[PDB]
Amino acid sequence: GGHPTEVLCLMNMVLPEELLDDEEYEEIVEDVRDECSKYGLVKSIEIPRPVDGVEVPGCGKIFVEFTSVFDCQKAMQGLTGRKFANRVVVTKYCDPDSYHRRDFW
Amino acid sequence: GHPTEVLCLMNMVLPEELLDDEEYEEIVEDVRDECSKYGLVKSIEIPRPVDGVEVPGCGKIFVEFTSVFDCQKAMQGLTGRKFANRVVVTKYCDPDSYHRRDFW
Amino acid sequence: GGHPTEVLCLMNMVLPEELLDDEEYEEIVEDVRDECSKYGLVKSIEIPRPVDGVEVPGCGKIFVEFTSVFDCQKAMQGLTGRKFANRVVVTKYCDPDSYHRRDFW
Amino acid sequence: GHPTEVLCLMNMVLPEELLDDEEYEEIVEDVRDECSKYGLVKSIEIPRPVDGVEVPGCGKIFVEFTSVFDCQKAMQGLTGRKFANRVVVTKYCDPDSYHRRDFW
Ligand SMILES: [Cl-]
Ligand SMILES: [Cl-]
Ligand SMILES: [Cl-]
Ligand SMILES: [Cl-]
Ligand code: NA
Ligand code: NA
Repeated sequence: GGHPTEVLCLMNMVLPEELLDDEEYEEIVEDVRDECSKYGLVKSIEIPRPVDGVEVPGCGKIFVEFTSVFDCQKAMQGLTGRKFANRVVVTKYCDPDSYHRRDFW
Repeated sequence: GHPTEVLCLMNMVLPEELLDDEEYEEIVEDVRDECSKYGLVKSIEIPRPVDGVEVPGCGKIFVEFTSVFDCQKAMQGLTGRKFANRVVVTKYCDPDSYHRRDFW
Repeated sequence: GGHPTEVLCLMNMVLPEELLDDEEYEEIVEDVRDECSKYGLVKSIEIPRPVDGVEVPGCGKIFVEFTSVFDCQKAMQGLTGRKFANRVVVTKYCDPDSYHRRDFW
Repeated sequence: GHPTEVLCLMNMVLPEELLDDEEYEEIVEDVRDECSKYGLVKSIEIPRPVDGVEVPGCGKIFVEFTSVFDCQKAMQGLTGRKFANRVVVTKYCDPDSYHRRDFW
């Protein structure tokens, strides 16, 4: 949500429909990791994609776990309002416990 | 309630999502397809909104399976946090009531 | 979100616009408390309303803190899909720490 | 950057929210009113989307105050989690650039 954490949530960048293709999916994950790594070490990344037809929790969102709240906030500073795939990047934080239990919503 | 062959799904659709014919048809298909993972779907009812006319059960999805066993599997599989942006809540429905459209 | 907690979130029931009037606001709070109290002790309730023109976090949502996750889940069982003010009640949970810091989103 | 009389607000509006004329006008008013809590608003720019034509700064809100002091108050007041469903991120903008519409 709005309370700062070490997990960045990047919104508005992808639709469920575009994560179906494995090659395109892997490219998006790498692009995200590379871009975020500019702001600090990325511990982990989650980009939920459809599984067996199901729009799973967090589909359409990208979650990036940093090793500090500062690095997450620097990535928010740097990435918010940029454009990717002709869409404006929207940012918020993710509760770490919610991230680890994949309650992405 | 004891298990039956009819399952009611709540928090799965809002009325406003069922106004457009194409969107409604797409939802029926998607729900049928999801339920068919658990067993043969015999029928489905998703009551559609009509402004200013009472539509019992609008906001709910009722699915009829060919067996109580399959319906039990579907209650386990569909209830909870497996879908985006919702917590699915379920209940078994009396099949005779379902066929009469006595939806609560 | 989807992980069960002691805080129930009731959605789709009110718009920010209808919480402006103090009398109507107080009636909604009481109606909620009375209805939820059927399922267990209500420790606290939050119904964010506009403050000095600002659609504050959680406006349009109603948050009810119970003393157990069971009581919250019983209220979810009983209230989900009911109608209030001609609107279908939609339910989810709220992270307790998010509730206490008013990160209602 | 050092403080200036122009503030850029991010995560406050999406392009799709600015397509309708009435909705756009309502957003401009609401943003003006919110900013006016901190000082006199001299001007505001909310670049509007045009499909297939590049619109620099679309997705951002730029507000010009009559003083750097008021703008500093507005950065403190508007940045963070005070508004529903968003985390407002801000930055100071070069006033000359703002007047030229050199929006980044
Ligand atoms: Cl966009
Ligand atoms: Cl209608
Ligand atoms: Cl409704
Ligand atoms: Cl256009
Ligand atoms: Na109706
Ligand atoms: Na454009």
